Amino acid sequence: GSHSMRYFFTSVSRPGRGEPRFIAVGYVDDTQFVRFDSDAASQRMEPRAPWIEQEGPEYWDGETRKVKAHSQTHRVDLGTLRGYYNQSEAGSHTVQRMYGCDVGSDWRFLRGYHQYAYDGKDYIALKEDLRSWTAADMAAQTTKHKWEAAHVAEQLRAYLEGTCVEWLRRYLENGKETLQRTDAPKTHMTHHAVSDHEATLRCWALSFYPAEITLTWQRTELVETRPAGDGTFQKWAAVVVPQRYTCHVQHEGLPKPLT
Amino acid sequence: FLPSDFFPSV
Amino acid sequence: EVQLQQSGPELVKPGASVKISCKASGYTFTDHFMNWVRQSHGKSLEWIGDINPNNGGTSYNQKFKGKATLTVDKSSSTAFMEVRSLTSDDSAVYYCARRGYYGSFDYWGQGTTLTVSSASTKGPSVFPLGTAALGCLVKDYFPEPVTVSWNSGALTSGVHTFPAVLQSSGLYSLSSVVTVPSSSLNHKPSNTKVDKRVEP
Amino acid sequence: IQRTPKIQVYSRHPAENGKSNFLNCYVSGFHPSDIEVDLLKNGERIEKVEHSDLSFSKDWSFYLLYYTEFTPTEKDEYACRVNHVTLSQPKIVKWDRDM
Amino acid sequence: EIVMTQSPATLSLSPGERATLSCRASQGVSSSYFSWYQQTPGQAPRLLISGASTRATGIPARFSGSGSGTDFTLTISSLQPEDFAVYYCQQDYNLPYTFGQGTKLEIKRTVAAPSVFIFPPSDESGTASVVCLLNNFYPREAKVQWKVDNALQSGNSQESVTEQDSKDSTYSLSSTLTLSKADYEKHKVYACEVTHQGLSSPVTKSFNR
Repeated sequence: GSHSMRYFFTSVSRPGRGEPRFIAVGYVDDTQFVRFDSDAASQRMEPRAPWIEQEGPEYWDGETRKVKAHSQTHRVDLGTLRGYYNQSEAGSHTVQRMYGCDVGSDWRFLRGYHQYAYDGKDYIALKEDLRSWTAADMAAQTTKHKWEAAHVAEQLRAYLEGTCVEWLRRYLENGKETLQRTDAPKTHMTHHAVSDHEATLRCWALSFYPAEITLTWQRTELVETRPAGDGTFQKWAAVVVPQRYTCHVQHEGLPKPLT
Repeated sequence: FLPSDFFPSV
Repeated sequence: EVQLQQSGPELVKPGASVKISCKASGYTFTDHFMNWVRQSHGKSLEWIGDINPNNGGTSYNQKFKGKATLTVDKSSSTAFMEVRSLTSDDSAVYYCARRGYYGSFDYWGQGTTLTVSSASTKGPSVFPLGTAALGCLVKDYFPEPVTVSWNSGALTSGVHTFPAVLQSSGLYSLSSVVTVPSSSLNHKPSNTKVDKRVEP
Repeated sequence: IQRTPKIQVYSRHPAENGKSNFLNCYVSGFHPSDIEVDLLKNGERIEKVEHSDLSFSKDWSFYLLYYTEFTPTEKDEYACRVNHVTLSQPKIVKWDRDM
Repeated sequence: EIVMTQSPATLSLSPGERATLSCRASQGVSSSYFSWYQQTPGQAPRLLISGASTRATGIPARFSGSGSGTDFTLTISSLQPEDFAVYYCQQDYNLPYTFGQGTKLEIKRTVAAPSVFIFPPSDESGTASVVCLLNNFYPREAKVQWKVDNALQSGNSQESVTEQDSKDSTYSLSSTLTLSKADYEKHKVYACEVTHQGLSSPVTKSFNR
């Protein structure tokens, strides 16, 4: 099926308390495999999955140096954005960057993306054609001009379509026993009364990978797909009933939908 | 595999 | 070949404005941003701003914002910069530097010297001064430059034409000198040649 | 500019009295990222608590998972306490075996 | 603003030796947005190293760049007569794009005693000038003091130094004592004291009126 490799970056400026708190996490589909925390003791990129540990120390050296480069840029960014918006040097601010590359069933490059935020609001983002930028305000318009000058989109497009895809396939092979293997949801049902004549029937969905799943009652109170901690995910959907509308569990790990 | 440091400041 | 042909030097009184031309050739003019750098006499380089030729979009150095304005003409593949409200502190050499496709300034123009002064044009007052030292000291003149040979070019063994100094009167003054042993004993702004012989 | 966190308190495996389990507190949809989360057992604040790495969703809101090992004994209530800049008071949510 | 600092200001080496220039950035700069430039007095700057390591088109193999973060280094394998010029470092990584103060590479040679020479004011205005001169001297540091009636008169020496000799590597200095004909006729001693680092005794040369 389809596969995606993503990276999430967060830098929170702390007024007069040192370098900004930089935190980076890397995902293959719904499985995190790398981590970097500026306040950590190791000062290096760390694994979060057993299969990525097969990479030698040369891999971890490179990933550590350029995750620090990402923190180096986000630090200048926070000071630059403080000047763009004429904000005080005593306030705490946040930058968030996320990019990645998707492959299809043929494992060839499918879609790419890159989004950048400041204080939780959208700042600048890369279009689906990987050629132009979309600026939210006049400050981001300056960054768009700045990045257009050095043709950053072309360099980013080259990374998303080549290096990002090549290493996505490489991770999928090394972690084939966990990444390419699906985990079907173990479903059960509970029943509870709520009012004088009505009751609530909950359709549970426990321990499944990937997290993509749909749970509805058609011919419905449902919560966020939450992690269990063991790499699998959970979800439940309920409805108050006094069954023409049934619970249909649909998941990639199931050959046919369950009811 | 992180991309190289080709991004300048904002 | 990538060539950036800038416009010639300009002398302007304070408080006016001037626009410098920068003709580009030898490449796709819309694929590269164009920058403008200022270099004061004896000082370092200073980035003014950049122009996106495709749409006219500009970013400026904060100090020059309000002083310099950038425009571009894709038809004639030329970049312009307008410098208004000129003062003596604007007297410098200005370059147009093409931004590299991914960064840096790869190609630079030949530069355009901008001189800002209240003086219009003056003329020099040539005061002539086991080896010995001669002397053909030139006094106040304006503007630069002035070629100073020696004995119709037949003496170029010690010809130390010193760089001109700007005096407190807003005037330049240099002093050329050649070396001769004891055994041996044109200002274009004014069109005044001086064959002033020297003898004690 | 500030989003209040959504809290989910639940066990990893189906709860069973006497058997060991993991008590999870899933905090999501909050901004900024500074948040203080503590797990509670009969009001007692558990100290052997771990948390996942910081990450955000498509709407830039952060999410975190705080967990610990516990045994769902009877007559022992468990809850999760969350403190954020959007909350004037700390918010507590009791753990429900049916949730 | 990211400040770019180069050191030393002037670096005097011999032709054919290695040259290592430095550039310290006040803030962390990506190596992909760091550049080196060479500029000859009278000519426009030229790109040497782009991307803090990538040589520009046409740049000889003797040039090389390296460094990361806040430290960067330009390296010339063998100094050539063209390579003795001024070198700058910039960052095109954060607005405003900034440069360094620059560093001039001067050809090193043996010390030269300055052939001092005193020049009289011309016969042809109520204003004269004492034209002191140092002929062919190395290094640039040549303290020209002026003793008017045996008194140090600073702030009146209009100096001008020629470029380094393209054959002898020697400088020339024309220290002109700015004064008037009235002040010249009010004193008797008016000489220039040359304290060249290559001399063993400060010299003097003048006359009474």
